[PDB]
Amino acid sequence: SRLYSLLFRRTSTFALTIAVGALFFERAFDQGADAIYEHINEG
Amino acid sequence: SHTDVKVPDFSDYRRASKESSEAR
Amino acid sequence: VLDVKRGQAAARPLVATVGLNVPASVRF
Amino acid sequence: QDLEFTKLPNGLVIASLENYAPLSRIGLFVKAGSRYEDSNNLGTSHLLRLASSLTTKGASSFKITRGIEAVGGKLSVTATRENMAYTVEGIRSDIEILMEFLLNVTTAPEFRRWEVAALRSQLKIDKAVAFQNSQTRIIENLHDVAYKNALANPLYCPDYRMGKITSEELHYFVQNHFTSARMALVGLGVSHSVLKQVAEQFLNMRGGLGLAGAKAKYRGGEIREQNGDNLVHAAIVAESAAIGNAEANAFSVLQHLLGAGPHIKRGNNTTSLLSQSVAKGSHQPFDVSAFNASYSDSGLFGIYTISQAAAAGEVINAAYNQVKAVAQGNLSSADVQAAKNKLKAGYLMSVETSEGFLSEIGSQALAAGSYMPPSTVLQQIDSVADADVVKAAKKFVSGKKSMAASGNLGHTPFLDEL
Amino acid sequence: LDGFRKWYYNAAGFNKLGLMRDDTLHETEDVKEAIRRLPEDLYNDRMFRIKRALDLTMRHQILPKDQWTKYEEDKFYLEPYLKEVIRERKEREEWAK
Amino acid sequence: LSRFLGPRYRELARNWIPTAGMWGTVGAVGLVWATDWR
Amino acid sequence: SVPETQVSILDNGLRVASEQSSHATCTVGVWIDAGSRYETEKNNGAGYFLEHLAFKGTKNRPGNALEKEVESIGAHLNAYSTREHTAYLIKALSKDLPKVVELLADIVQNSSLQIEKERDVILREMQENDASMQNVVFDYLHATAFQGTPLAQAVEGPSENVRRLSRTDLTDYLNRHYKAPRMVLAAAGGVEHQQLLDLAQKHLSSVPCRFTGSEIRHRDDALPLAHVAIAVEGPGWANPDNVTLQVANAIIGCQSFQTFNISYSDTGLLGAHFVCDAMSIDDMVFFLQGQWMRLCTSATESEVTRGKNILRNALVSHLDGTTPVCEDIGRSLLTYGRRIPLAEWESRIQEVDAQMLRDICSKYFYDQCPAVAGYGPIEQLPDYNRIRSGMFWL
Repeated sequence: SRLYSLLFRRTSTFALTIAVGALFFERAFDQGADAIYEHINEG
Repeated sequence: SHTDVKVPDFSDYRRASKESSEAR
Repeated sequence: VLDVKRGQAAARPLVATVGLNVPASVRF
Repeated sequence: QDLEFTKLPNGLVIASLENYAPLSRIGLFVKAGSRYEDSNNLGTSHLLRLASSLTTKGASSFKITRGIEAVGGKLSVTATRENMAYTVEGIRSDIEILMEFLLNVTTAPEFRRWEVAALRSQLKIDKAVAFQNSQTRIIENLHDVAYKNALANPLYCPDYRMGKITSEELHYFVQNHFTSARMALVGLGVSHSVLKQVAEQFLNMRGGLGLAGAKAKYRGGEIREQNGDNLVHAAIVAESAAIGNAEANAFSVLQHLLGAGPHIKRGNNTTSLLSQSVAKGSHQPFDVSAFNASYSDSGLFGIYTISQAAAAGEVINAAYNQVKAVAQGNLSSADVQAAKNKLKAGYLMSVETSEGFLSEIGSQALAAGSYMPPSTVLQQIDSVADADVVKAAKKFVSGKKSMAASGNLGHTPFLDEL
Repeated sequence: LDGFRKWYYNAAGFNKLGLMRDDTLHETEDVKEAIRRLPEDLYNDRMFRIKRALDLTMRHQILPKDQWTKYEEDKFYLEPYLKEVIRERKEREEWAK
Repeated sequence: LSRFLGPRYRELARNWIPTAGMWGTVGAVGLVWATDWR
Repeated sequence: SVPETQVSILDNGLRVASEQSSHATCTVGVWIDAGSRYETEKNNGAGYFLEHLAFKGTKNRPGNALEKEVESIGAHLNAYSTREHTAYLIKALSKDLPKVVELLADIVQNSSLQIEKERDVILREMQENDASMQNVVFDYLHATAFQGTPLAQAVEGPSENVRRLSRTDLTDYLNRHYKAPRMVLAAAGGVEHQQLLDLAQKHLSSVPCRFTGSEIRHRDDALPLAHVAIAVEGPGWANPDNVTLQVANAIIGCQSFQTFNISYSDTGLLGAHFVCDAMSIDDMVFFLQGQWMRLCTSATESEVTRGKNILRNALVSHLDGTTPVCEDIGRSLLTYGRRIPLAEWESRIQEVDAQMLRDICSKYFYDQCPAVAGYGPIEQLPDYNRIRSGMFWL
């Protein structure tokens, strides 16, 4: 419940959480996928 | 009039308390 | 439609009433 | 403390209680009702009542509205045909600027043509909404079908006169009917001293007496209105006593003997001789009461009935027959004592509120220039005696009647049949 | 300076088309309000003059010189009213802040 | 601009300031993730 | 300078509250903590029905006898029922307290239950109670906001129950919800507290609600005007923030755009009711939502002041008269358990500033899901997503 009251209730903060999250999510997604591709293709 | 019937039940819809609203 | 609409029978003279305040009506 | 009514030489009378109550109220009472109008200014009064917010020669409409609102004060302009009063209510600290606003409004309207123009659409509404309760239409039609010139003028503006009332006319009324000698400033919540010190400035200006008070002449007659309502409304009145006579007290005792409103919610108002005389013969829903409206030169007293169209006839007849019984001496002393108790309790509960107390003092001022302590009245109402009541009755049962009817009037009788 | 004013007046030449000064004030909201309040007579007159100018402008012609509204003749009708409207906006603004 | 000069007007802004910074801030961080500046 | 509102209690538990004033008449009433909230859908019109039957017949007085007497004394007899409280009060010359109190005693106990006729009366009026569009809107703003609870059901009840009610049922409601500890004898005006306490000793000595963000839309296009009410959950009766919410209502004050803060026992409805031509309903709604939002993020000390002052001139007092005051004494003893004086109200008003007003407004109005009730030509009234999205700003 705290999160809603803190980062998801004020639209400005909603955007902030979205943008920040997206900033981190991507690199990771790329890494994970890339890694998987690599494990999947060992050569 | 306007009081003959009551709001139909939404129990199969309604979830299962401001305490929860914040989470919901 | 008498703008915003609302039986007791009048037994006394009428007295209009209007002014700055939003309410305005007549009483017997 | 007590009001102290003092007539400033300008003619204005000042009076205050300074109850030191939280929200003091101050009201100017000026004899300026439709009565004081005439045939070619029909409507001036109505607009004047709705135009308490036009720029005053001293303040902008904007400030007026905002200022009063800010302090939480309230300016209201009541108005009867016999008179009219502007009233301001508010904190003791903000009543200085409240008196500034109220005295600017009463003594200096700019009546700007553009402004007055903007109001005529607001005028249609008032005259319109006030007519929701059929009673309004009736009492109006009644005072009209009954009188010839003065008290026949309506409280609300006629339909043709909307779009025709001009600023000039309004200004004319004030300078004519709104003069000092015809006004009085009573204030609850203020120092009698200052009232004199804020009226000696603006009110004493219009020193003259003002346009003559057109006398009122009775005409009799009947005006009906077939409009297909579910209930038939019918008022049958005759000429009665005026303000300032003991026969007016007799007529007030007579309406409280005949029935002047229910005291119990959902009661049948058992005692009302009228209600009893109708209910012994008719099982339909009904509402029968006694109507009394007395002004300083003339009065109207009669019966008011609401009933199903079908029974409308004999119910009216039954009510009329009951008054004829009172005209024949068929009354008991306990009934008159109960009527006196009802009348005096109604007077005390009317003056128990602050705005009703301020209105009463105001009315007394304009009417007799003097304050009559609630106590004094009690003994005068007591003065009315049984025979006196009977007398007023015979006046009604004999004097030419005036009848205003509305509804499905296929079974509503006429005056020559009534 | 006043003579210069008259010169500018002629140069402005709004007199030529047959219009008074208040005639040319751009109809800013404020101007709009004042125009509305104008007693009808003036309003209708204003319209006539304005329309005439339009017609004259269309034909690329100017009224007879004599008919030109003389500087002296020019009077300010809208202005008296406009002043109030402006003051009104002003009053509202500070009660606003 | 004359009208903007007001104490309340000022109060409103002061109350509005934090929110303004936030959106700009989000936009700022957004630009970063948007371009990965180099 | 200021009345005392001296209040005491008795054996039964009935409280006897009074606020002497120099006015001459008095308003003596009995309040009872019994409304439609205490009814269990099998007796949904018992309180209303009782009132209709009450005031008419009793043990010491037959039929009109009480009505007949109060007229004889010259007093006005009134009664009303809400979802939580029932009141029977008499306005009468102070000297008549002796009978204004004995009469009230009969009305609360020893009452005699006509039932047939009152049933017809209630039923028929209800058949026409539909004319009071506003009441309709407000009795659905209640149904759709408090679905499944005893706060959804109306004071009058459904015609069904009205027809199906019997003396014994009534007797039960009477014998169940008319207990002495849940009763206040309130007096205002020219009364002495010791005399009123002696009269109460002589006579009368014998005596999870939930808000559901929802929507009800009654579309009937033949009506000329549309009435729409939008509310959120009010804090309650005892919640302190009620006062900062009243100031917020005083800031707000299309057409007939009233504002309400209806309070029940730890719940309530806080919102606005407006009547407009259909074509403008959406614009009104947009307007209104913007305003609530204005207070939530952009208040101004000036306007707060405007609001504090209007609230200051609303407080009820001896000036307002006996009844208004009694009524306040009865509700204050039933809800708060004490009569809050006007000085405490002034202190709670003057402690309100702009920052705590926008904090409390963000607490309640901002983002909570509203209850919407519309009646009339309400096609252009926006559905729940648009109103819910208008309950916040991006």
